[PDB]
Amino acid sequence: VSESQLKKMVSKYKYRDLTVRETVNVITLYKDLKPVLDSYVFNDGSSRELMNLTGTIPVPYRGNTYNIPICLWLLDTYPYNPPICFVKPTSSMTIKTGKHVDANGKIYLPYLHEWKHPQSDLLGLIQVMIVVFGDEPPVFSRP
Repeated sequence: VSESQLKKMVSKYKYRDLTVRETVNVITLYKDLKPVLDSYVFNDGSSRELMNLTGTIPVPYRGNTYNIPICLWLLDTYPYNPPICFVKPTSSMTIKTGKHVDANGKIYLPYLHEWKHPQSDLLGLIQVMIVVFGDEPPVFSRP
């Protein structure tokens, strides 16, 4: 959470200061997102220790605010490749599938599709997600 501890976590990232700068900003703006270092399993079959920003973001829907649980995986080429993003329901939630969310909870957005540094960043991504999810919540928890 301190810049210095963040900089150690991302010690094998290609663009470290760029990764850390945006990370510090996301976690200051979104106090319920936290940087964790965890193994990400690719389709190629192999694993990688990568930094994940994980926790919840606040989403207004029909006049109330919901804490929607997400995961934002940063590739070691961050910021030049978009993060890989998931909704993360708890055992007492369901994923609600749609245009922007598949049954594994993976997120699909023009913002991700059009990602280009430096015009695209995590702050702008999160805001897009808030607009999309406030219009169509990707997790359900009640009838």
